[PDB]
Amino acid sequence: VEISALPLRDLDYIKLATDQFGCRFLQKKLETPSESNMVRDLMYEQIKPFFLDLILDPFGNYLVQKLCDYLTAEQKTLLIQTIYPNVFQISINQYGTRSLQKIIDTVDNEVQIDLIIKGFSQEFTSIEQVVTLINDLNGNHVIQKCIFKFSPSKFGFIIDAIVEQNNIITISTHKHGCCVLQKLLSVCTLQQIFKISVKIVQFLPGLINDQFGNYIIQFLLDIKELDFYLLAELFNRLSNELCQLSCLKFSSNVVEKFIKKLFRIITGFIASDDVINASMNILLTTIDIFTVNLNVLIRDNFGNYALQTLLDVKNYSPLLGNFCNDFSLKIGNLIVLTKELLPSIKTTSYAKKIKLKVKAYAEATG
RNA sequence: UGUAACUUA
Repeated sequence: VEISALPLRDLDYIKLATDQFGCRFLQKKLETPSESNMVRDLMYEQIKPFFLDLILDPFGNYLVQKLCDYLTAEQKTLLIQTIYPNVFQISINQYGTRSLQKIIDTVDNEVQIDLIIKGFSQEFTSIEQVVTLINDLNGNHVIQKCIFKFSPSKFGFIIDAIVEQNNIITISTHKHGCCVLQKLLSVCTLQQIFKISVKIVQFLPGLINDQFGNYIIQFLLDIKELDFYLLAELFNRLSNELCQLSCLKFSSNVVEKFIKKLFRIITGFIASDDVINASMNILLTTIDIFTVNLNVLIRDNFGNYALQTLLDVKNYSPLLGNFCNDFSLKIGNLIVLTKELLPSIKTTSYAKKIKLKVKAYAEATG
C-alpha cells in the first residue's frame, strides 16, 4: 500500500506488527530474499523491548512465528533471554502458546533450551502453575512440545510437579492432563516412570474408576519394563475389591486389560520366571474370585465383559508345568458353572455370547 | 450389553 513506498529503515515496525495488514506485510518482506536479512535486522532491534508484547498479540504472534525461521542464533538467544521468566503467562495465553511452541520448535542449541527450562523451574514458575499448564487448554500444547522436542534430562519441572502431594490425581483425572501424562510416559526414562508409578499406585483408588484415570492405569499395563513390580502391586491393592471394580463402568476395562496381560505372558512362556510365576498365581487367584462372584458378574452390565474376557478360550488355548493342571481344574469348573447359569440370564441381550464361549471351550477340550 | 483425551488471520 502506501507503506510499500517508504525505505525499510523508516518503518515503525511495532505499529505494523500489531496490525493485520502490517503484520502480513512484514512476513512477506521476510520472504523477500533482497529484503530478508535487512528487514529482520531492522525489525529485531526496534521490537526487541516489545518481545513479550508481540508474543501475546493476535497479530504479533504471527510475525514472531515467521521470524523464528530467519533469526540467527544470537538473535534467537537474546529473544529467549528476554522472555524466559514469562513462560507461564505465555503458555497460558491463546496467542502466546502458538509463539512459544514455534520458538521451542526452532531452537538452535542447549543454551537456548536451558534458558527455556530455567523459566519453567520453581524460580519463575511454581509447581501449582506447572500443574495448571498441564491441565490448561493452551498450556498443555507447550508441555507436549517440550516433551517431544527436548530430552528427558530436562523433564525435571514436569516430573517434580506430578509427584508432588496428590497432583497425580489432579492431572490424571483431567481431560488435558491425562493426555500429557500419556505423552510423557511414551518418551520418559525408566526411573522417571517409576517415580510417577509410585504416586499412581499410592492414589490408585482415585484413578482406577475415573473416566480418564483408568486410561493411565491401562497405559502402565503396556510398559513391559514394569511387569516385575506392577502386577503384584496392583493386584494386592485391588484383589478384595476386584468384583466391585469389574462391575464399574470405567474400572472394568482395566480389569479386562489386566486379565489379558496375564494371559499374554503365560502364553508367551509356552518375560521372567519371577514375573511368570507371579502371573500364574494371580491368574489362578483371579479365577477363584470370578467363580465365587460368578452369580453377580454374569448379570452385571459391566461385569459380564470381564467374565467373557476370562472365559474366552481364544486367550488361553495353549494352556490346555504343574500350573496347567490346576488351571484347567479351575477354568473348567468355571465353564461348567457358567453353563448352569445360562437359563438364569436369558432375559439379557448377551446370553448368546456367553453360551458360545462355553461352546468354544468344548471345541478345544475334547 | 460398556469409556476416552490431545488448541489463533
